[PDB]
Amino acid sequence: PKCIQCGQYLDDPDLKYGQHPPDAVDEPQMLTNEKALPQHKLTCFSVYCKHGHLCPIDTGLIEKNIELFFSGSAKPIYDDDPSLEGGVNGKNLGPINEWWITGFDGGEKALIGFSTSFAEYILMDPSPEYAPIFGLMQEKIYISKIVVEFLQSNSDSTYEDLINKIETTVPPSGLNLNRFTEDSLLRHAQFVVEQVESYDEAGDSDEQPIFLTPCMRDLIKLAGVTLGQRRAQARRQTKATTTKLVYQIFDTFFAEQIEKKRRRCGVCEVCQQPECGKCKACKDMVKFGGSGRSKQACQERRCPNMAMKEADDDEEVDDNIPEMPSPKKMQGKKKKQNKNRISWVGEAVKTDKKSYYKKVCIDAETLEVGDCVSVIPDDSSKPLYLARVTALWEDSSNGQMFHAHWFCAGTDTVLGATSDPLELFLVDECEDMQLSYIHSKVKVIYKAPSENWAMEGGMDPESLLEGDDGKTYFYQLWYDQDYARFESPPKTQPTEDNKFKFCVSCARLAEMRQKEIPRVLEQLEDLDSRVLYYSATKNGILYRVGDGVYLPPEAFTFNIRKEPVDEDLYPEHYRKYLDAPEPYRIGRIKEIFCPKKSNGRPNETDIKIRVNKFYRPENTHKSTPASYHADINLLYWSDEEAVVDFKAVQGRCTVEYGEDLPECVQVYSMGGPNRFYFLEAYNAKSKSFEDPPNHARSKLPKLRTLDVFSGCGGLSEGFHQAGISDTLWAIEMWDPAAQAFRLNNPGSTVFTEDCNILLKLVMAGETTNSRGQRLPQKGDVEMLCGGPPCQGFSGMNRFNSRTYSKFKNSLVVSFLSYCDYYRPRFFLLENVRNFVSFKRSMVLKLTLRCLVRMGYQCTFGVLQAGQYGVAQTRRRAIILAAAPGEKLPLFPEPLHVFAPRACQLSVVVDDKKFVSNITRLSSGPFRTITVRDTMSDLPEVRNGASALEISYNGEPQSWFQRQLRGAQYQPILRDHICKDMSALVAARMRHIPLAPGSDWRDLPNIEVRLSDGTMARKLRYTHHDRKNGRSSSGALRGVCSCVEAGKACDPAARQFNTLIPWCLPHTGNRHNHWAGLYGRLEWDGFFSTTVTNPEPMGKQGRVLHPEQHRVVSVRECARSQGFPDTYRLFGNILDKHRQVGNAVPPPLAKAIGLEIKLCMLAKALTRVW
Ligand SMILES: Nc1ncnc2c1ncn2[C@@H]1O[C@H](CSCC[C@H](N)C(=O)O)[C@@H](O)[C@H]1O
Ligand SMILES: [Zn+2]
Ligand SMILES: [Zn+2]
Ligand SMILES: [Zn+2]
Ligand SMILES: [Zn+2]
Ligand SMILES: [Zn+2]
Repeated sequence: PKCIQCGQYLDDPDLKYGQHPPDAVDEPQMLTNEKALPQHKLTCFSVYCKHGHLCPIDTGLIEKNIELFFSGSAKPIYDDDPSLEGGVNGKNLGPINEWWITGFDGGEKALIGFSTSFAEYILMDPSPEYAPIFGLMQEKIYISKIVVEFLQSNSDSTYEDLINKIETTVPPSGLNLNRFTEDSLLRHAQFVVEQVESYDEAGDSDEQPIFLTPCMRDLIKLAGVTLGQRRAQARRQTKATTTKLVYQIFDTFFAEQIEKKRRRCGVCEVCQQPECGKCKACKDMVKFGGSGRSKQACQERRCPNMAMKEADDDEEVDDNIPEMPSPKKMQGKKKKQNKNRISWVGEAVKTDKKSYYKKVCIDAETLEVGDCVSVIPDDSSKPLYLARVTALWEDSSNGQMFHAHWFCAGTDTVLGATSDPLELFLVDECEDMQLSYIHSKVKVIYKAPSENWAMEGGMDPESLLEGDDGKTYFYQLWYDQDYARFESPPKTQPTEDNKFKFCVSCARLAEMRQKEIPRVLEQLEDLDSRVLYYSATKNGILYRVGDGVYLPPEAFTFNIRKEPVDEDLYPEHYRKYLDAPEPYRIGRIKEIFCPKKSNGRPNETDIKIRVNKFYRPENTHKSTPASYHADINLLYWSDEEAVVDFKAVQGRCTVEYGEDLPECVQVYSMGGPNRFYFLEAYNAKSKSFEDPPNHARSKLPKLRTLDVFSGCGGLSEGFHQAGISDTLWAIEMWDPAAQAFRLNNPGSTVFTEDCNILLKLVMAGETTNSRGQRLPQKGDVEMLCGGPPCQGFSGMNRFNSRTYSKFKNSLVVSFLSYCDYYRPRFFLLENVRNFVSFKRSMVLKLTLRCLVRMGYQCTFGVLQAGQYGVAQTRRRAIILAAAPGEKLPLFPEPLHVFAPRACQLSVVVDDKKFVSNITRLSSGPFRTITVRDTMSDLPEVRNGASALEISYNGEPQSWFQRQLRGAQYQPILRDHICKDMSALVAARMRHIPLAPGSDWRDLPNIEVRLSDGTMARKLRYTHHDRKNGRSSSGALRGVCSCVEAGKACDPAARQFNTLIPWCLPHTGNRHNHWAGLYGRLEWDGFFSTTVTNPEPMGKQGRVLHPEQHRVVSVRECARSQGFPDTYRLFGNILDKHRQVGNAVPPPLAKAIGLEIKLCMLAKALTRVW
């Protein structure tokens, strides 16, 4: 039941009609007014339709040609008194043609003007009847103005950034509101976005339009905003500091790579407008009257709907193709060449199949062992093959032979076309081949690092350019195509017996094949059916009888519909319609044996293991809840036994009876990896515990580290816990983060500056900044680490001219210059997972290329945070790099078991699948850290908690909490504070049930008094949705007119300040029913991502507390990041929330740091000959 004129509903919610004294209608402009078009003022005004409903003038009625009329008292134009005293009462004025904003007073009420066919009217004060309608329009205009000005200040701001801006914006006195809310924005989303759109349409360019800002795109999706229409209201109207080498790399890539589906919706008004003819695009058209070269669409015709989809495609990884099998050995046939004569030189160096090794041979050229040759493949896409002659011999069965150690072309590596076309890489591929297949002799230069490589940073590459090159092939690094690892060549030296035969590739492939074969070592005892053994080796690990052993969870087993829903009360409940594997089985080796075959000899092709089962607390009849308090390190002895294949073993661990230990369990557990302990045995049949049987008994200096983009220091904290690092310098432009870093690092020098500033000063010769802080110089920095934000270069679509310039001077380039200048021993670049996929993987490739050019060993990999002791699903791209003379670290094996869908660590670059050294595929020794492990001990607080220092009011309840609280006597609970969500949002949280899986779809449709004094009225369902149907009671489920086929959204169907957010059923069908929004965290679950600013309808996943009616606290977020409770944060609550969220979790950083410690130990304790 709506009006035929205005779209308003005749019955309800709060309609209103007009009231006149009454007096005259338009054309009586004679009383005082008579004295291009005339202009007057109009106070105590009211707008209405032909049926007399008070209508807003900003919902498109006028432009749909529905005649809106108005009344009020007219005044002389020079009058400033709004008081009626004073004026001539008019009626049925209009209909309204244009309406526009004449400006703002002070302030800041917008001053609107009308225009009839007769005169123009500048409005003053509205009639008491029309006051609320005019107040909303007043609210629309101001909010839209704030948004536009906000989006101009930053093109990267997210949805939660936008809300914060709105909430901190003081509403003008004209409106009797004392605060704006998220609801205020969603209320006027359509109008605001239209203003946002019209900002761009006026000012045409090539840069991204202001409405494609992330926060706007989410708003257009959350609220159901229709894009592409109207713009009438107007009345006219960070650059990288680089070294020469780094600059040259990205500059040359530009010059050599500069030049270059979806279509317009065709339905939006932008698409239905003719080509203007005033823009550069239309001026460059053959049809009157340009060249027609640009072929760009009309500047006033770019479809915003098409723009959104292109923005969506740009954020997508296209794609994670299933298989994508494993990279094949670079294989096929070669061309037998037709050389004239092949003769040996000198005579046989060695004699052995009667193989006679020679030293030199003639092909009209001369070849020695160590020379390099070219070989022609019979060719598919194949280029020339290059190899090093490692041996020359004449077989008495085969012909004249040589062994070829293959080089790999740079373009065939992960580097791709970014590689120097003449750079080669050593490779684990070699082959016996006949001399007849040699095409030619070839010169390959080994470009070793100079002996002062550590000091050549920043130098003009023209100075080191000498002499006369590059004209031929060269190499400097070994390459592993499975792991994309660039490493220094093996320094392995041949015996005097090996000299003219030695092949490093053959040697490495030999050691590889030996370790991968499970082999029995020492025999122990001989029995009739089997032979016992003392030891055995597998994957380079020595297993002896009595050792602890990892086994897959399937190695052995232990001895062990609601009532119906009131769909009127819960009208959105109908929209509600793999796990982490078990941690390793742990056993102690009782026997190593092989069955004897028919002949009586032991069969050592299958090695067996008799093992004593160990019970985790979860394996006990007590089941899962036993793990809640138990150490993650704890086991129970058992007298149960099992026989497994030695093939099944996954590694060796230490399982020690706790009492026998020479030290504390805490010290023991913290002493090294794979350390378990037990105190009691467990009897399954009696389901009880008892003392175990007595046959169950038995240095480096820290690296001086510079942390760029340090933040509050999550990454540095982890490295410090690893014992490998002392962060003496930190660079952080954002003051609160830098301040927090100082608090946790008293001995560090923190520069609250832009990273581009410092390096420029150091490269200028300065020793201190203006504040007098001693700058780090060459030799000081031993390790460089940093996690630069990706906002400058974070698209998946390929580079273009404009977008590359932004990357050309990005912080990645800045950070690489720090690495080039200081030349640290180790280098780590942390970033988001998609860093590896940005710009069709060009950001990664250019980063690796830059490191290789500098002479660094390097690799990359993706790590899941949850696999290292944290209740959170977040992946990170990690680029590792090591100086020449160092060992390139491996990526740490997962310590904790975790859901496999969150453990997709593989990487696709140019249709080449890349993988890290990680062998534990979602498997592991320790159980998953849950939300319960994370925060179950923290005392109850409320929405808007602000008490910075409180008491824990209890003892730690989990291993996780025990470790993070520390060993303090009476510790203070810091920053257990949370955001003061608005009245409406607070009421919504209170009505989200505690049952796991609960979200907004569980909200009741009821009237409740909000804490701001207002009433949240029930959501009214107004239309029938044939995609969802009616409820079982026969009620409508549609909420807008856009739910029917081909219908536009209906204004006045909009509802706000409701418990169930109107915008969620409005756009639910297009976005998986917004599953997760207003969702609670599960005790058994995890954080969906790094929370930086917790919003229920935000983009950071579920952020409601599992039980308490509030959003998660800063401490709780810090707990999810594995921060020690004693770690200090700085600033206001949002400053602290962002600090924690931006941080690399210390448990992850520590795991990485430990792999680095190994390399430090290797270089210090291992020497080569
Ligand atoms: N141009 C610039 N110079 C120095 N720091 C910058 C910068 N631009 C951004 N940053 C800072 O770099 C940080 C990246 S997030 C910090 C990383 C995280 N705290 C960790 O533990 O590793 C942000 O806090 C940001 O303030
Ligand atoms: Zn009407
Ligand atoms: Zn369109
Ligand atoms: Zn045009
Ligand atoms: Zn070989
Ligand atoms: Zn709609």
